[PDB]
Amino acid sequence: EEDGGIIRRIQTRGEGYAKPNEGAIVEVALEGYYKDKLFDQRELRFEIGEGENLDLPYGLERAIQRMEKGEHSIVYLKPSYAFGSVGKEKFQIPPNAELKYELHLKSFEKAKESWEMNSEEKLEQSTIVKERGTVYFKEGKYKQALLQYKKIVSWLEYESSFSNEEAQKAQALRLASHLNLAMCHLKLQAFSAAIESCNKALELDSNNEKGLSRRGEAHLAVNDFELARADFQKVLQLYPNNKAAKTQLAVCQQRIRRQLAREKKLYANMFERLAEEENKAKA
Amino acid sequence: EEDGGIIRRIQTRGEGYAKPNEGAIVEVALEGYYKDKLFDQRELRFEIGEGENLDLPYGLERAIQRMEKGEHSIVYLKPSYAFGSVGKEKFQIPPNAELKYELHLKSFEKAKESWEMNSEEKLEQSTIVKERGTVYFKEGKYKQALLQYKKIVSWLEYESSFSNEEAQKAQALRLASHLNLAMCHLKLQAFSAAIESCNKALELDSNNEKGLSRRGEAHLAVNDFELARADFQKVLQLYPNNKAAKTQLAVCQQRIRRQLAREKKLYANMFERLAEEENKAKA
Amino acid sequence: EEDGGIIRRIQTRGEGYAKPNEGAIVEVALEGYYKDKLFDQRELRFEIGEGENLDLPYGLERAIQRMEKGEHSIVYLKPSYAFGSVGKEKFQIPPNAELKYELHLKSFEKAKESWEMNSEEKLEQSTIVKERGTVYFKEGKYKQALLQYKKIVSWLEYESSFSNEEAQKAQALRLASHLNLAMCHLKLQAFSAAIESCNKALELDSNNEKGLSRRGEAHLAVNDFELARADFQKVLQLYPNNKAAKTQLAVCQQRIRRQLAREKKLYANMFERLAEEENKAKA
Amino acid sequence: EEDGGIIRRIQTRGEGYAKPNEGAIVEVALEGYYKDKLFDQRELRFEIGEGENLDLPYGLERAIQRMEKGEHSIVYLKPSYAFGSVGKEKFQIPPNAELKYELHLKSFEKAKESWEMNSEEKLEQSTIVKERGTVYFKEGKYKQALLQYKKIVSWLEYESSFSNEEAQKAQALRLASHLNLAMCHLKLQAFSAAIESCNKALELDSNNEKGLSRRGEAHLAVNDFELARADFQKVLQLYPNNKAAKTQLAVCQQRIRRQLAREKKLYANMFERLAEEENKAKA
Amino acid sequence: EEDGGIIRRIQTRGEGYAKPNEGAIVEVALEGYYKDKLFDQRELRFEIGEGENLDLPYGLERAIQRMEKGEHSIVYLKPSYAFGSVGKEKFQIPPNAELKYELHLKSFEKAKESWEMNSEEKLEQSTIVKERGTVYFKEGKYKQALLQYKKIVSWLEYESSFSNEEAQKAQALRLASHLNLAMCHLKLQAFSAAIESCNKALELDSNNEKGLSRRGEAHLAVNDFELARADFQKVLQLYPNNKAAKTQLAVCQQRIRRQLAREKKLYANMFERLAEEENKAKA
Amino acid sequence: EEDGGIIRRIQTRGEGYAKPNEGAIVEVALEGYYKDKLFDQRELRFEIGEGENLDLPYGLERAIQRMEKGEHSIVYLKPSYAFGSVGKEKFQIPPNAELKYELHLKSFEKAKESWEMNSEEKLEQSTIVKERGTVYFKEGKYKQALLQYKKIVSWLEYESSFSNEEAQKAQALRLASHLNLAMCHLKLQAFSAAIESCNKALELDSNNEKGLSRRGEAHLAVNDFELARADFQKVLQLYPNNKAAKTQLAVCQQRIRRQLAREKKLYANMFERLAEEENKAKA
Repeated sequence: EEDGGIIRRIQTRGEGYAKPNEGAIVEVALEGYYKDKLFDQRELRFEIGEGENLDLPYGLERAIQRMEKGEHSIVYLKPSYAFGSVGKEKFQIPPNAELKYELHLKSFEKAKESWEMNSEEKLEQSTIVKERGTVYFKEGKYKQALLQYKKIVSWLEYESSFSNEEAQKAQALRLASHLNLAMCHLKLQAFSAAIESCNKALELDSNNEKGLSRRGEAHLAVNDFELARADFQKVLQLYPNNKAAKTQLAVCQQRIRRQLAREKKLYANMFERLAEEENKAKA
Repeated sequence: EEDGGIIRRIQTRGEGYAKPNEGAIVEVALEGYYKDKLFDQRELRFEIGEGENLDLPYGLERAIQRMEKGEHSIVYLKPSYAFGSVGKEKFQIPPNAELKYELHLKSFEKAKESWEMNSEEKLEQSTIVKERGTVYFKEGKYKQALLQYKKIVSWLEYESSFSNEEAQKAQALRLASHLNLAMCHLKLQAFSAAIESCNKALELDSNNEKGLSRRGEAHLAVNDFELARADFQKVLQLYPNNKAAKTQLAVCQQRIRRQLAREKKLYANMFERLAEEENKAKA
Repeated sequence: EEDGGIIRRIQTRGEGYAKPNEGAIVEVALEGYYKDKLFDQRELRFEIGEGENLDLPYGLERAIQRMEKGEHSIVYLKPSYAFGSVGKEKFQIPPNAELKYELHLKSFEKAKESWEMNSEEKLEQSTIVKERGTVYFKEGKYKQALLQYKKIVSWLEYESSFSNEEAQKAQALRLASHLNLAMCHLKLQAFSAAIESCNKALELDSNNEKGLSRRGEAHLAVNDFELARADFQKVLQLYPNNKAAKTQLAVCQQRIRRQLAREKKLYANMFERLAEEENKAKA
Repeated sequence: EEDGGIIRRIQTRGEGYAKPNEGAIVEVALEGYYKDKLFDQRELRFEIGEGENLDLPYGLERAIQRMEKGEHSIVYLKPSYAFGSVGKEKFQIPPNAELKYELHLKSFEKAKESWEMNSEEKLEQSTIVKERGTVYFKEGKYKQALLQYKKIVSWLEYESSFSNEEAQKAQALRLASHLNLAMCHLKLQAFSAAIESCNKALELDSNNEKGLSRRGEAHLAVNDFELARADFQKVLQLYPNNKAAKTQLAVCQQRIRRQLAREKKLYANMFERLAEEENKAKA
Repeated sequence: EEDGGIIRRIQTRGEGYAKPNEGAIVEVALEGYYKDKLFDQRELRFEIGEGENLDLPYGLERAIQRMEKGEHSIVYLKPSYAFGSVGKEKFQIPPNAELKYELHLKSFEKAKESWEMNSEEKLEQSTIVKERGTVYFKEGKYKQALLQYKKIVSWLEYESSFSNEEAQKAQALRLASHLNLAMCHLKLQAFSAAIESCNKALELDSNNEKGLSRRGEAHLAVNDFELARADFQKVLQLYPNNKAAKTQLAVCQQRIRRQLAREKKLYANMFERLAEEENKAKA
Repeated sequence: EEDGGIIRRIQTRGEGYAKPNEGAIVEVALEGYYKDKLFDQRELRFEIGEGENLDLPYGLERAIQRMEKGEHSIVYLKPSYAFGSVGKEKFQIPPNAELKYELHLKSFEKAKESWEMNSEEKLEQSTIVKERGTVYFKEGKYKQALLQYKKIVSWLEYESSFSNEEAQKAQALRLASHLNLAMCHLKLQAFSAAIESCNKALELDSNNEKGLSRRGEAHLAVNDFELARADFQKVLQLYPNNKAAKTQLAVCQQRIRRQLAREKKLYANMFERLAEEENKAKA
């Protein structure tokens, strides 16, 4: 299967049937060695699936998904399932490195899986995760915030057995999830992605001040002024007392103003230089 | 190209050094020859870009884009520039064939490049091609309808010199262009395209009655019932007396029901097969 | 490996224990069958390796090579060795088809191979082959001519044990062979290959009137006015009395002259357009 | 999903919950039209998954899997889900052709699916299918025989809850399935594949006369004499009174005998020709 | 290559025009320099092909294959010929680096090419390298064990001039070669390789006690319990008092049990979630 | 699109409304940061496009180009524009890394571009650049020399409005430029590129002593004895007093002489072996 990439020797079995699943919050006590020299060691409460943002190899989170409460194990990770080709510089680990870890799974809470969730449970796990996400947002842990928000959109997609009331709630969570994902992507300077989320949001509320402004901000951030000017221009029509727009629109006009002056002289010079070659062409 | 694919032999020089551009309305008289046998003789008038829908190899189109008014001429085409991998059965023409055309460029008329038009011209012209859309669609020439609408969306893409009132109209055009493409893709049974197109429309009007309907139609067509349901539901909780929504909603509501029975029964059985092993697995 | 692609049922015994090789000249009588239907009956003698230009499926030549003199055989070709992808129209053989040929290997003369020939022999054979090359060239069998000229370049490549007058004799040959190859490409309108074969001629004699001209016709053929003018300017300085040169040199001078008038006007216009937008941008 | 490739209009609904699944034996009454001209029409009892060997497009078998007893429907198949790029020559259908069919599902029997099969049911459905397969074999319908035998191997792979008695039965079915698959592949002149099946068989009974001989036959069929001589040579040791082996071994010796005589003269001539270049190399 | 990757500068000419071939035992004294700093100094003796296991770039190996006895010399290596994409951390060497080696080819000894040996030599030598296998394995140098055994399987692959008695021994060698590779792959945790290797062995001895055991081990390692079970079962129903089989069989028997509980419970739940929808799906 | 790859925080304003272009000569003071750590502090003036040869990350040059004179800025580069894949060892910048540069654009002179220069100018600039080329060549900055010579070939390519003495002047330039480019490749041991640059010289003067020699050194460099002998034979017939020629011509004569003695013996042996097997094959 993974052909011995994640090799694990169990030191002290863990009484319990339970094992963590993706999304499970876990309490671990880990020790990381690169050629028996320690390079990682700490007790952390993290969510399976976010380890990459806490400098955990993913073979390690994979290995945690096969442990039991209180268990003590040693995990052997080939370079592929470790920090592979990049290594981790803050841990002096270089490209293509095998790793050994001594983790000890203290406790955990499996995460409810999409299908286990009845209709109103989804409107609930979703609101929970939105908050979890905003929290991450405010701490500046933007990448970790994306994992929470994305969850919402997914969960509330196919599920349609909605009471028309529940429907609206689900629709608002989706609009909220998207506008929030755009904020993240903007903070990560992932503009092309900020526009996608904006568009998705807008497909929900085509007049959304937030979606419009952010999309407009993302275009501008990428120097796509014409499209940028289009969104702030719309934000104004819809929402005149809008500080950012009025200002951002200005920026767009100035740059677009310059842009034309450049281009114009360009054609002028190309024109003239062209006429030149032409006359000489009169042998 | 740039390797003897379409070679043209002038039988009578032109007069205007003016050459048709993509999307231009040319008027031509032609003759097609496969292994020197006549297979197509016609005097027609078409827009450069729809030749493939009028049984014209795009080689012939590429060539035509190089002639000048009143220019009689002859074109030689190599497989990948004529028909190629498939040939033309209505013309009895084997794959990879090579052809000779005796085309005469009677008259024509280039087509505003886009930067060639100001705000006004752009809205003027988009309204006009919007119209052409109408007919190609009325007559069942859907692919041809697509080239027209796509034109609209293209022309009003970066241009934002608009003036709020104008911008309001360009908005409506883009919206009407996206809703029609959805119609053509649907009649063409390009259900994903219909969906993308509906999405671009809804992003311009999250409440559109057609946008949601045609997207619901698209989902129902390709069997994604849980989704087609969501669109119809939202359609009726916005437009109560909406004829089609109510009916098809039933369809979705019905199909999903059956599906549930199948799945539950299925799960019921998988369970018992498993219990069966559970049992014999003792001894 | 062929994996049963070519299957041969020997009907009558051959003799000699010898077999045709790549390039052998064979005399064979054959008949092609598709679903027990006769679709090709002939008696011809050709060179192993030119069969394609004769409507003889790739596989069949690979079979004749495994046949003895006086042998009568039935060969079965899996589609991929028949006419494979897209068959053969003149025989009405459709795409992905199996064929049955009945052929009789009458006579043949195996062919000397690069390693068997000493230095005198390569120069001897290189001239024979060149003869064949030219015959075919006059019968219009261009691809078959290419088949021959190409042999010269190869056979004379790595060979270096020459003795001056031989080094010369050979250079004369490579040169003659690159130039003819150029004539062939120009006739089959394979312009890039023609340009290429010309450069390999000029590497051996950079003032070669024919080499410069032909690369001039090809550059000029694919509308590379600039580059062609250069060759035709050079051909004339070295050979002032070259008519085609003066002519062709005139055509470029003209097409280049019109091309520019066309471009100058383009910029004149984008300029004006850019200016009028500069005023719409003072509102 | 398949994006409208298989479009079906139901003419007369079919009372019944049931629908066919792959492997289901069906009774159909079909009519095939290429541009409203009939090209296929017949009533057949066939097994879903074998249609390709009865000239049925696979979009058609796909469409049958969504019908109900007695139902009458029309099925629209785009060229992709029809006879695509090859077309069907016996039906005059050319590459890239859409198709319309008027089939009528008279009756069917869903096929038990692997997981429904308890342990001894698998030893049963397997023996049934082996016979079904041999039958096909004898009629010369080799490709259709492969589908049945392959079923066995698959079914009896992971299932291991075998009573040690059942085990042997399952192992014999597997050995039987493999040696049978080799016969097919040999008859289809799919030698590379005949060896795979042989090897698999041999991994079950390393002394198998049948597996050895066929593998030996497949090597020989591909001119891999050394390996061929190895297997008949083994068959003899194991089973001396073996007609084929003794004879086939002979063939191998003769060809291998010739092969060496050829090669040897080759090196002799290469040697001598080499010495030649050498002496001359004494300037 | 064939583009300045490994350039060698002779510091002292050789004496024998004899050059080491792959698999040859060379004896060398070398010095490695990265940006002119010494990082590796050693006088060792190794077999051309295992250099990568002795921290030698294969550039250096390729180069060494070109020298002659007693030849002092210097080699320049370009990234993709030195270490390259990963570098050498034990030598502190960044990716893409370039190196300079001052190697001296003291002595060596080519290695029988294969066609260079008759039946006897082949069995003599294979027994010998079989032995070398033994040691590299005893010392934990598994990769190095692999090159040895692979050699055996290679040498006795097409050679069948054997004489039944000999052929019996070559059989045993191939069998022992495949069972050892299974051992090395397993200690290397290349479980698929271990399985292929076991399969090649069983095809030579369908009853092998190790073959089945090591394959069972391989399956159990990568968690395919239903299969590891089958091998152990068959192992004990052939070798009753087989220590390991009995135990691990238990393991498989246990793990599969748990798995069943999980699946059944899982199915149990999926069922009820479905019934839940079934219900609310009414109103 | 870059999508936020290059992010610049302008600290102090510039002036002039002008910006450096590809090939501009700039004066800038910079400092490179990685995790707030200083890893590069300098004050240099270089040509936009040679930055790589100076340890200036690709992205940074693309930034300087967006800077004004006298401007002070902070630029943020996403890993893919930093040193990206595999970083930079001398700065200890590890694979996949983000960098922060603080640079001050002091002065610069934009660069004339192919279209701005009339015929006299290209010949003027082609000489300036060639000068730069040669300086760098003497300082050993080979890659930087390549950067320059290459400009000549390009700039002089499509230009054809020359007036004989100009056509000549230019040919002298292209020739000088192909030959120097050859010297550079030989120094960077990029032999295939050297051979290539030589052919482009000989196309313009097929008796060029330097061109023939250098292609001789390269052919000889990669062990193409045959081909190199040819060039060294020719260089000598045209220039009897060429020492390196006579020398090199001797080396090939020798390496070729030994190569053959080596090959002859090979065949002698395979011959004997093939004979001894012919006797084992009489049993």
